[PDB]
Amino acid sequence: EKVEMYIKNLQDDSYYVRRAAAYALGKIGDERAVEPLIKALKDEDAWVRRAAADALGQIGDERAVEPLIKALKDEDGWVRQSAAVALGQIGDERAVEPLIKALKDEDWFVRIAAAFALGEIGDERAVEPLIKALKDEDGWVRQSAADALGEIGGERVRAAMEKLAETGTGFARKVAVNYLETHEKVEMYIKNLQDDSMPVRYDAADALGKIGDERAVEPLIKALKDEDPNVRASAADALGKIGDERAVEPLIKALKDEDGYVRFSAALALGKIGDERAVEPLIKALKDEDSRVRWSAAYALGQIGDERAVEPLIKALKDEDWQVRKAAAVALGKIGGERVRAAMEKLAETGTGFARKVAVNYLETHKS
Ligand code: NA
Repeated sequence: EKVEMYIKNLQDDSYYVRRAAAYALGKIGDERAVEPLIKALKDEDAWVRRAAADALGQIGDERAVEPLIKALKDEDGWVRQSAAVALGQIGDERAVEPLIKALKDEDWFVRIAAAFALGEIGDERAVEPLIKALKDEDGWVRQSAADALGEIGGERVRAAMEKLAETGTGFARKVAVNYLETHEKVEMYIKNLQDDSMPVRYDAADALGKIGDERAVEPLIKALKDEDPNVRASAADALGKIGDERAVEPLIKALKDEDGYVRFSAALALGKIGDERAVEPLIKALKDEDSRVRWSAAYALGQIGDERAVEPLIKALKDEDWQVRKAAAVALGKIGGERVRAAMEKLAETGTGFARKVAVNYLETHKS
C-alpha cells in the first residue's frame, strides 16, 4: 500500500515528486512497478530516468530490456550507465551486442558499467571486445574489463589470456600473466539447486532462469518445494522465463503456497507460459488475501487472453486495492472479445465510479 502512491506519483507534473517515487520504487518496488517505471524511463528529468533504470534492474524483469537498450543511447551519461548496470543485473543475452557498443562510450564511467554488465551476463561474444578494452586510455576502464573477463572465465578467456601472456604489452599483459599464475556452466547450477546454503540455491535459480536452458526445468520444479520461500519464488520466476510447459501443473500448486510472493511469482510465470489450464486457478486467485497476488492474477489472465476471465475481471474492477482494478481493466483490454464489449456497455450504463469510468473509456477507445 506504500507502492501505489509511488506508482501514481510516477506521472505527477512535478519533477521533484517523480524523483522520490522512482527513488523509493528502487528500494521497495516489485514487478507491478515495471510498466510504469518503463514509462518513467521516457521522462524529462535525467534524475528520474536514471533512478528508473536503477530500479528496473533491481526488480530484474525481462520486460525492461528493449527499453533499457534504448536508454543506453540516452543523452545523459549517468543514465546510460544506469541502463548498462541494469541490463547487467537482468542477465538477458539481448543486451550483449548493444552493451558491446557501450564499451566504446565517450564517457569513462559508462564504459566501466558496460564492462561490468558484460561480465555479469557471462556471454562469450564479449571476450574479444573485452580483451580490446584492456588497452583503453583509462586505467579504471581497463581494470573493469579485467574483472569482467574473470567473471566469464570460459576456455575462450584462457585462450585469449594465453595469447596475451605470450604476446601482449602493458596492463593487458600484466592481467594475462596473473590469470595464468592463479588458474558446462548450467550443470554446475543444477547441482547448486541442491546445496545446503540458501543463497547458493537462490543464486542457482536466478542463474538457470536467465540462462533459459530447458535442462533446468525438472530441477527448478523440484525447487518449487524448497524449504525457503525466496528460493521457491525464484524457481517460479525462472520457470516462467524458460517457458517450458512442464512446469504448468506444479506451478498451479505454487498458487496455493504459504508465501504471497511465491504465489505472486507463480501466477506471473503461468501468464508467461500462457497455458489455458491456469485460467481456472488464476480466477480463484483474484480473491486472494494479498493485493499483490490479486494483481498478478489479473495480469496473467491478461497475458493468457482466455474469455472465461471476463466476468471475474469485471468483478475485479471493484477491488479495494487501486492497482488490482487497474490491472483488471488492462486485462479486459487485452482479451477484448465480443464478450468484453457487451459487458462494458452494461457497465457504462449501470456502473459506479471507477468500473463505470473504465467501461466508458474502453467503449471510447474501441470505436472508429
Ligand atoms: Na539517481
